[PDB]
Amino acid sequence: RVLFEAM
Amino acid sequence: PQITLWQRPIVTIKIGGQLKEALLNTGADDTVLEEVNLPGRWKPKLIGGIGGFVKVRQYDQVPIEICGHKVIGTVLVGPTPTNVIGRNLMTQIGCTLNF
Amino acid sequence: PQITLWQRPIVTIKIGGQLKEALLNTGADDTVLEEVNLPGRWKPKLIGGIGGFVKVRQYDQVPIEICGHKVIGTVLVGPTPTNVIGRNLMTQIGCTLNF
Repeated sequence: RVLFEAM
Repeated sequence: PQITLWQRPIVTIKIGGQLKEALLNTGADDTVLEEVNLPGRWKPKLIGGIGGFVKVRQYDQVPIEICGHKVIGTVLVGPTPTNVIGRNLMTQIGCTLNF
Repeated sequence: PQITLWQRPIVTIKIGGQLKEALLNTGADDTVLEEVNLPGRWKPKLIGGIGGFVKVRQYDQVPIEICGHKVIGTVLVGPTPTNVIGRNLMTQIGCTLNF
């Protein structure tokens, strides 16, 4: 998985 | 400690009195958990990942313990595949990337 | 280096003879880039994250340089929102999380 996260 | 990356860097967290585990995630601005016992108000927010954007619940000023370090910060609750600790909390325990 | 997490851990990379930037992502099993010039065969692959799945082209044993360090490994290419370096390459350069 690629859990890039940005808000 | 010094944590290699041959496996997912998952550590113990404590939140609302419950032991959970979460992935130390330098690719996440924010901390996102699937499910917490926090009983109060939250603000609707949105985060984005590789696939697109999802609704989260934002909880503020959460006492949370990472790997035996006690911190206070923002915890998001949302549809993440695995609990992730973001840079918002990792900075507070003095976590760095090294090579 | 030692990289603190107050901002996104973005480093220079070199692949297919081009300078790019990419995010050091300890929450990514794999490395994914939006565009590259690579030779040879790829195979189709699906990757998951927050907000769904992405379709990518998998390239194996690709030479990459991360901050000048030469590494060989699998690179995925597809419509990611950001270039991401995953654990598959970060282990090659001896990257660790430290606190």
